[PDB]
Order: sequence, then structure tokens, then C-alpha cells
Amino acid sequence: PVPTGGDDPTKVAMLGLTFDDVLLLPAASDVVPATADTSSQLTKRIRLRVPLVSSAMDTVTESRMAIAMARAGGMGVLHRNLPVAEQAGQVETVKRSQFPLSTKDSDGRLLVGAAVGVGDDAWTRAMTLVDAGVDVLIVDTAHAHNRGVLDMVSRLKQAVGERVDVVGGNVATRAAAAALVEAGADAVKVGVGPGSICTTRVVAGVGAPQITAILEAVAACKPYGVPVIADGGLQYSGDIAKALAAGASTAMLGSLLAGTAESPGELIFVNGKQFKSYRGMGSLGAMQLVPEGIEGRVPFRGPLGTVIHQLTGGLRAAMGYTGSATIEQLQQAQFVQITAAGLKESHPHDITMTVEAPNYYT
Amino acid sequence: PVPTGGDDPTKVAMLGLTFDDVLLLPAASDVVPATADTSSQLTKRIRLRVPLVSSAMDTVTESRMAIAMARAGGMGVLHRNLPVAEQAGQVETVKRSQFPLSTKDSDGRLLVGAAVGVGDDAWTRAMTLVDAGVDVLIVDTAHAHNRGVLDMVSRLKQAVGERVDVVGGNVATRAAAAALVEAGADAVKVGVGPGSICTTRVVAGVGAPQITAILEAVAACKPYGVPVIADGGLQYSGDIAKALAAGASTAMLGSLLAGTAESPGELIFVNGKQFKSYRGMGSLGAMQLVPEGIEGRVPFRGPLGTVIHQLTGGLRAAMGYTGSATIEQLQQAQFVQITAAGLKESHPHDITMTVEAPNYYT
Amino acid sequence: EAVAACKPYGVPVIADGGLQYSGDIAKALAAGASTAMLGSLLAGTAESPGELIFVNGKQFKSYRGMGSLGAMQ
Amino acid sequence: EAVAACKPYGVPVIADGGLQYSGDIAKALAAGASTAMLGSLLAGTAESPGELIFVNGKQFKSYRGMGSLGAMQ
Ligand SMILES: NC(=O)c1ccc[n+]([C@@H]2O[C@H](COP(=O)([O-])OP(=O)(O)OC[C@H]3O[C@@H](n4cnc5c(N)ncnc54)[C@H](O)[C@@H]3O)[C@@H](O)[C@H]2O)c1
Ligand SMILES: *c1nc2c(ncn2[C@@H]2O[C@H](COP(=O)(O)O)[C@@H](O)[C@H]2O)c(=O)[nH]1
Ligand SMILES: *c1nc2c(ncn2[C@@H]2O[C@H](COP(=O)(O)O)[C@@H](O)[C@H]2O)c(=O)[nH]1
Ligand SMILES: *c1nc2c(ncn2[C@@H]2O[C@H](COP(=O)(O)O)[C@@H](O)[C@H]2O)c(=O)[nH]1
Ligand SMILES: *c1nc2c(ncn2[C@@H]2O[C@H](COP(=O)(O)O)[C@@H](O)[C@H]2O)c(=O)[nH]1
Ligand SMILES: [K+]
Ligand SMILES: [K+]
Repeated sequence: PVPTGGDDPTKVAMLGLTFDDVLLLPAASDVVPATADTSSQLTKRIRLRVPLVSSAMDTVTESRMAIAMARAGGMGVLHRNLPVAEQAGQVETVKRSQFPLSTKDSDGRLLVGAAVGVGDDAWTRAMTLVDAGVDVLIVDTAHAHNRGVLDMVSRLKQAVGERVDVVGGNVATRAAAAALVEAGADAVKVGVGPGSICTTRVVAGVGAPQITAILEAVAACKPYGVPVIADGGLQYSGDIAKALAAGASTAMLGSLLAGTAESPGELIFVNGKQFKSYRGMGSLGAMQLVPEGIEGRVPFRGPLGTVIHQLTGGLRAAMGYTGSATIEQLQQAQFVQITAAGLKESHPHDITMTVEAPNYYT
Repeated sequence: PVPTGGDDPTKVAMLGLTFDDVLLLPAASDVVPATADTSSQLTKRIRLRVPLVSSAMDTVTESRMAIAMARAGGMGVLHRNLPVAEQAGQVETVKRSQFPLSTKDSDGRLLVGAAVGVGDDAWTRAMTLVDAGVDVLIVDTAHAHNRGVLDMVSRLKQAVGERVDVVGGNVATRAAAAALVEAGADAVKVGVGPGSICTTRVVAGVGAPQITAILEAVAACKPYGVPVIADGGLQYSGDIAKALAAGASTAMLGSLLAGTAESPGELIFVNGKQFKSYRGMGSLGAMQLVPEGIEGRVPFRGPLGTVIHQLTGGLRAAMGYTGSATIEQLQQAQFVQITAAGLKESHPHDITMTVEAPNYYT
Repeated sequence: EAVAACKPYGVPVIADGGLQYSGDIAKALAAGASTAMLGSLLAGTAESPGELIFVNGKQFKSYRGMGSLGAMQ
Repeated sequence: EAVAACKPYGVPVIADGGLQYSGDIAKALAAGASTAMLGSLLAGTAESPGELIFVNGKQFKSYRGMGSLGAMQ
């Protein structure tokens, strides 16, 4: 019999690795961290100076956050939890608005992104957003291997292909990424359940660990040149370095940017400290059922520029350790799989911390 | 495909083991622990009676610590966070100064070592230290597979290779150790991340578990007779025994020696208990940016001699268990891999310890 | 293992014990089981036997195994 | 003193504040008072306004003065 039970060797397909299961192996390096080139292709036509994209969530990205992310070298994606006219107004506000790395189009204006669903109402929203000058559309769905999501992606590529870039929803397998690539998507977003606010892997018991999912999606997408975006489950800059090394071209950040000042919402004072609200788009409050997210609060951090600077410094240090001149070389790095004891050895241990580092906290 | 994902069987190169994942197997023994010989090679020409070295940290080793370590049978390495004239003065102070195991040169003077960086200013500091009477130069870096570190090691060995011994920076792979040996290093230090105060494996996500790294480095250094020093991650004398059995010849100690009276710094009182500062060299305060260390405090221990005696007693017990007359015989002991339950069983369990033992802390 | 022997004869398999979430039910059904039997998930409902218990202002209900000392007496 | 002022004219005196036991009420009535006004002795009953506070397995209720900062705001 099969060692794990039954007579079917393909019942348990594979062992899945996540960010905490692997470490990057140092290699022969001739690269100073300051000279590392952290530019990467977000889509087949858009290249960012910093490969970080803000999450399309109602407590993460709005006009201010989108403008700040575009100025810092990345991009912001406005959420679709607003009326269509309001979303178009936010797109116009971003496009209408020191920062040498800022992302700009052929007209010299900042780049913005918008998220739409699936359906005729979503089609009207997408048409309104495209008419307002949006550059990239995201078909933001929880299960992108559904036939409706693929049909919507094909429709958008057929209609507004010459003017915008269409990014498919979340996938976690090789077959889903291949289907999205065949459907005509310009970029594939990866991750089902690893988000810090998600309960999908608990409520439905469905998902896949992020590192293995990224590897599978890259094996499905790289021959066609389609970029891969790692979405959800990133907590440190080492996580971003690992996600890029596993094959992803861009990383989408949630809770790391929710505690910044540019994020929408009011500051909450609790017990002499500061926080702000963070919740999933599938949470009960956001969808007003069977929710697949939770509501919570993250500690307050400050300006987005400092956070992006620290994350980029960590990524530059990783590139220096691996000897990667560009991201295209960082994607050829190798991993070492570690156990739980190795995981606790990686973090600071046997020490009582008396002052916090800019890039680390418990 | 690969069970962890993708089509490349070499993406996840190996499975790394740390000190907590293995145990030493007992063997036929004719060795009394009190009759074991713990002498081991530091470099190709320097043999220590106690195979322990002190870390080059601004909270661990200064003149007093170097003198105490040399008297106890080991050696000290002065940190390079000091002005060049000040470090040369510390070297002269150590050389200017019951202890049957004390390590001394051919002129009856206590041995000492000093850490240098990479660069032309580092060259000036190294030449000053050599002219001031240092016994070994440690090219102290974080990534020794960089071209600059190898060039610096080659230059030092070409200039003052007949007067001093050159020890290369920290490596974590077989290729890096082979490159350091080819460059002309007298000894190779191993460990990138295991440090109790380090955050390199979190900020950059780069490293390797210590046991696998030591085995890989020994696989490249032993055929050429180059000693290997295990640096970082050691919390018990059993860890020292495991590191020696993996192939290392000496173990450099950090936090284990940072709480003794001979370590630089002042006593601190918190709720009737004694602590003292311990911070990483890549921490924010130490480099005064993207730090790769933290600042904290460790409980006060006392005289260095008692700590060294306890560690050597544990090592002698391990040598007696494995039937190793010498460290060279300990370097051929076998390992058994354990699970998390095995690690829980190795420590005291289902007990409420009421009095602290000299060699174990809960 | 049980489904590997029960499926050829058309005998259904019931997964009993250890289920704490709906994802666990989905995993049990996907492994070959046809139904799931629930314990503590339904022990705190209003329809289960037993009086309510109040601890620190919150509501609880008693739950014990049939092999427990009290239940086997 | 108040009773010395009020008794000849037949005006009753109400003792208000500081009572913690029934003996205190008896002492106040013996001193010349006619009735007693109770504070903390009735602030912990069910009929008193407020919500039960649960701490360390014991029940409390909130009690504050009208001159307190949180009651004058
Ligand atoms: N052993 C470790 O894992 C580790 C990690 C961080 C810091 N440290 C300690 O902190 C101090 C300073 O460390 P440092 O090495 O950054 O000193 P440093 O800034 O003086 O660097 C010296 C040389 O190391 C190499 N180097 C270091 N980090 C590199 C990277 N990320 N990518 C490429 N090359 C790199 C370069 O050749 C550089 O010129 C030392 O005392 C060191 O032991 C150690
Ligand atoms: C699960 N996942 C959810 C929900 N809303 C958004 N998301 C996903 O999480 C990502 C961010 O996760 P972090 O780990 O916090 O960075 C988002 O980009 C989105 O893909 C939800 O309700 N449940
Ligand atoms: C990471 N590692 C660092 C830093 N400064 C020094 N080190 C290394 O750690 C060792 C200490 O190990 P312990 O586990 O504390 O015994 C040192 O000897 C050195 O090699 C730093 O900032 N980050
Ligand atoms: C062990 N198992 C016992 C006992 N009484 C009943 N059971 C089993 O547990 C199931 C419920 O498990 P939950 O995880 O609580 O859902 C029951 O259906 C029964 O099969 C006992 O004393 N010991
Ligand atoms: C002082 N006295 C205050 C305040 N609010 C009310 N009072 C007086 O105290 C009586 C309560 O006495 P207990 O000892 O609690 O029985 C009240 O009846 C009232 O006369 C205040 O803020 N400061
Ligand atoms: K560490
Ligand atoms: K034990």
C-alpha cells in the first residue's frame, strides 16, 4: 500500500513548502547591496523600479496609498468595495497628482490599478474604469480556475486589450496558471488562503503552501513570459526575497502596509498605543452569510516611504548574499529546506530584546 | 515533477539540520572523562588546550576577556568597532600581561587575535595590528564568498602570511569553503545566521542550518588540513560536542561569554536580578540603515573560569560517552536524527525544577 | 484505509471524531467518507441535553466522553 | 450639631455618607438623625444601574461619585 494510506499514489499529490520551511543559500557574489537592481516586470509591458504592489483591500489601498506606492516605485490597486463612480473618481485623483523612482506612463503620469469582479455589473465597472484612464485591471477572484473568471479575462483581453493589462485572479496550481495563460492574461496572481486575515484554509480546508504554489505557477507561466505575482502571507523582507527567488516577479503586500498612515481609516488608541483596522474583503463587515475572513487591528507604523525603504534594503541584502545583479538572477537562486528547530534558530533566541530594530519586531 | 514543486530537482538543494535535530550515539569506550585530551587545532599552526574562542563583538571581547580566555586555555579575538590605535593598544595590553593550560607563544607571551574588515582602511588596520604584535588576523565579514573578502585574504597572506595566521570570514556552503581554502586561508569560519542576536535569516532570508553547514565545509577543508571554526548558535556544552563531532575543530562563543564579569560593560539590576548588555555587531547602535542584529541583555553569570570549566566538563563527558581519546577521535562520532518529540524528551520534562544546576538553565 | 476496503462493496464509511471545523468535514468527505459524525461541535448547541453553566459571565455546557469515569458509572 | 439646630423646630435630619454597617445606621439614628441615606451599601445590588463586572471569578459593579471626572463630563 501507499505509505500514507490507501492504494492511490496520487491522492496526496505533493508535500507543500511555505516561506518558513526554506532558506536562501548564499552563492559567489560580486554585488554590493547598494548597487543591486531591484527592477522587475509587473506585467508583460509594465516594469516597476520596486517590485511591490499594494493589496486591493478597503483598508489598505485608496487614492493616497496608490499615489504613495506609485511615487515609491511600485503600484497601488484600488479596491472594488466602492460604487463605480467613486472608484473612477479615485482613479482620476491618482492620475491627476523627491521621488526619482516614481512609476510613470508615456504621458508622464503616475500609474494606477483597479480591481473588478466577474459579471455584467463588473463589466460595466471595468468599462467605466478603463474610460477613466486606468492602466491595469485585476480580475480579483478567490478561485480563478472557475470558467466564469476565465471567460471574463478573455472578454477583457478581447475588448480593452490594446489599452490596459489584464491580470488574472488567484491560483495555486500549475493547471490553473496554464488555463489563465491560455485565456490571455498578462500576469498571474498566486495564493489561496495564505493571507494573514484569511480563514479559507480553515472554513473550507482548501489551499496550498505559498512557495510550492509559486514554483508550480512559474513552471506553468515562464515559457510564455507571463509574470507571477505572489499575493498573501508575506510578513518580513526575507519573505519577499524568498518569494522572488522561488520564481515570482512581483509581490503584493497586505498587513505590512495596512498600519501605515497612507492606508485609509482612523487611528485607534488602545492602552496608550496606536493601531488601525485591518480586515479581509471576505470578512462579514466588508461583505455587508459564510465569511472567509476576519476583522482585526494592526499596530501603527508611519509613513509608507520608510517601510518600503526597509523592505527594499532587506531585498538588496538578499541579492548581495545570493550574488544577484538583477531580479532575473535572483530567480535562479537555490533553497535549503529546514526543520522547526532550524526555524527557531533563524529568529533571535535566548535574548531579551530591550530596543526595537527598524526592520524587525517579535 | 518534484514533490516540493516545479521541474527542477535542484531548486531545494538539501535538507539542513541544526544542533537541536541530532544526538551523539554512544559507542564502545575505554576513556575516562577526566583523562580525555581536549586539545585541538585553531589554525594550521596554533593549537589550543581548550578548543574555545571568544567572539569579536563590542560587548564580548576586550583586553580583559582576551587575557582571561588565553589563561583559561582558549583565545580571544578583539572586536574592530574601535579606533585602530585603540585596538593596537588593546593588543599590546594583552601581550604585556594556576593557569597550567594557558596558551602562549614561543616567547611565553599570551596569544591573542584581532578582527579586520575589507578595504584599504582595513589594510591599514591590519598592518598596524601586525606591527603591534597580533598572533592571528580574522577577516571578519558576513558573506565570505564575496570577491573582495577573498582578495583581502589573499593580500594578507601574501604580505604577512609568514608572521600571522589569516582566518577567513563566515561561510555556509562547500563551494565558499573551497574558495576560501584556495585563496590561502589558514582557517575557515562557518555560520551565517545562527547567532542568538542575528536577524539575517529574517531580514534577508539567507542562511543554512549549522550542522549541515559544518559538514559541508569540512567536506572541503579536511582534505587540505584546514581547520573549521563553528561560530554562532551554541547554547549548551552538548552543542559544542555536536559541532566538534560534525567536523569542526573549535567553537567561537557569543552569548555564552557575554554575561560573565570579564566581558566589557556594566552590571544592570532589574527586579533584584543581574543582567548585562549584549548586542549584535550589525545592530543599529553597533553600526552607528538596514541592521541585521538586535540589542538586548543576558543574565549575569560570573567569572569566566567557572563557565569554561563547566563547558569543558560537558565536552569531556561527551568524549567519554563516545569513546574518543582525542578531539580527532571525536570528529568521527555518528549522529542520530530526532524529531520534535525527541527534543522534548532530551530536555527535562514533567518536572518543576526548584534549584538551578551549574550547567543547565530552564 | 477503510475506504480502500469498503468502496468495492458499496458500503459507506462514516468519519467519527476529531472534527472541529467545516474544512475538516470537507477533508473527511474528500478522503472517501460519505458522512461525518459530530461531537463537541453540537455539544454546545441549545438542543443538546444539559443545563447551562455560567462561568465569569459566559455560557458553557457540559461535555464528557462515554468512557469517562462519570459516564461509565 | 445639626440636631441641636433642628430639633426645636421639628425639622428632621438625614445622615448622608460614611455608613458601612448597620451599627453605623444605629449610631446615626441615636445621635439624633431620623433617616439615613445609603451609597456604597446599595451600589452593589441587582436593582442598582450598571452592568456586572467579572474579575478573577468574582462579581462587582461600578461605583463613582457625582463630583468625579467621569460623572461631571
Ligand atoms: N556571520 C553573519 O551571518 C553576520 C551577519 C551580519 C553581521 N555580521 C557581523 O557584523 C559585522 C559586519 O558585517 P559585514 O560583513 O556586513 O561587515 P562590512 O560591512 O564591513 O562588510 C565587509 C565585507 O563583507 C562582504 N559582505 C557583507 N555583507 C554582504 C552582503 N550582504 N552581500 C555581499 N557581500 C557582503 C563584502 O565583501 C564587504 O566588503 C561583522 O562583525 C560580522 O561578523 C555577521
Ligand atoms: C482571505 N484572503 C483575503 C481576504 N481579503 C483579501 N485577501 C488576500 O490577502 C492578501 C493580503 O494578505 P496579507 O498576508 O495580509 O498580505 C490580499 O492581497 C488578498 O489576495 C479574505 O477575506 N480572505
Ligand atoms: C548576525 N550575526 C552576528 C552579528 N554580529 C555578530 N554575529 C555573529 O554571531 C556570533 C554570535 O553567536 P551567538 O549565538 O551569539 O553565540 C558572532 O560570533 C558573529 O559571528 C549581527 O549583527 N548579526
Ligand atoms: C474516546 N472517544 C469517545 C468517548 N466517548 C465517545 N467517543 C467518541 O468520540 C466521538 C466524538 O468526538 P468529537 O471529537 O468530540 O467530535 C464520538 O462520536 C465517539 O465515537 C470516550 O470516552 N473516549
Ligand atoms: C463626595 N461626596 C459625594 C459625591 N457624590 C456623592 N456624594 C455624597 O456621598 C454619599 C455617598 O456616601 P457613601 O459613603 O458612599 O454611602 C452620597 O449620597 C452623596 O451625599 C462626590 O463626588 N464626592
Ligand atoms: K538567529
Ligand atoms: K531528559
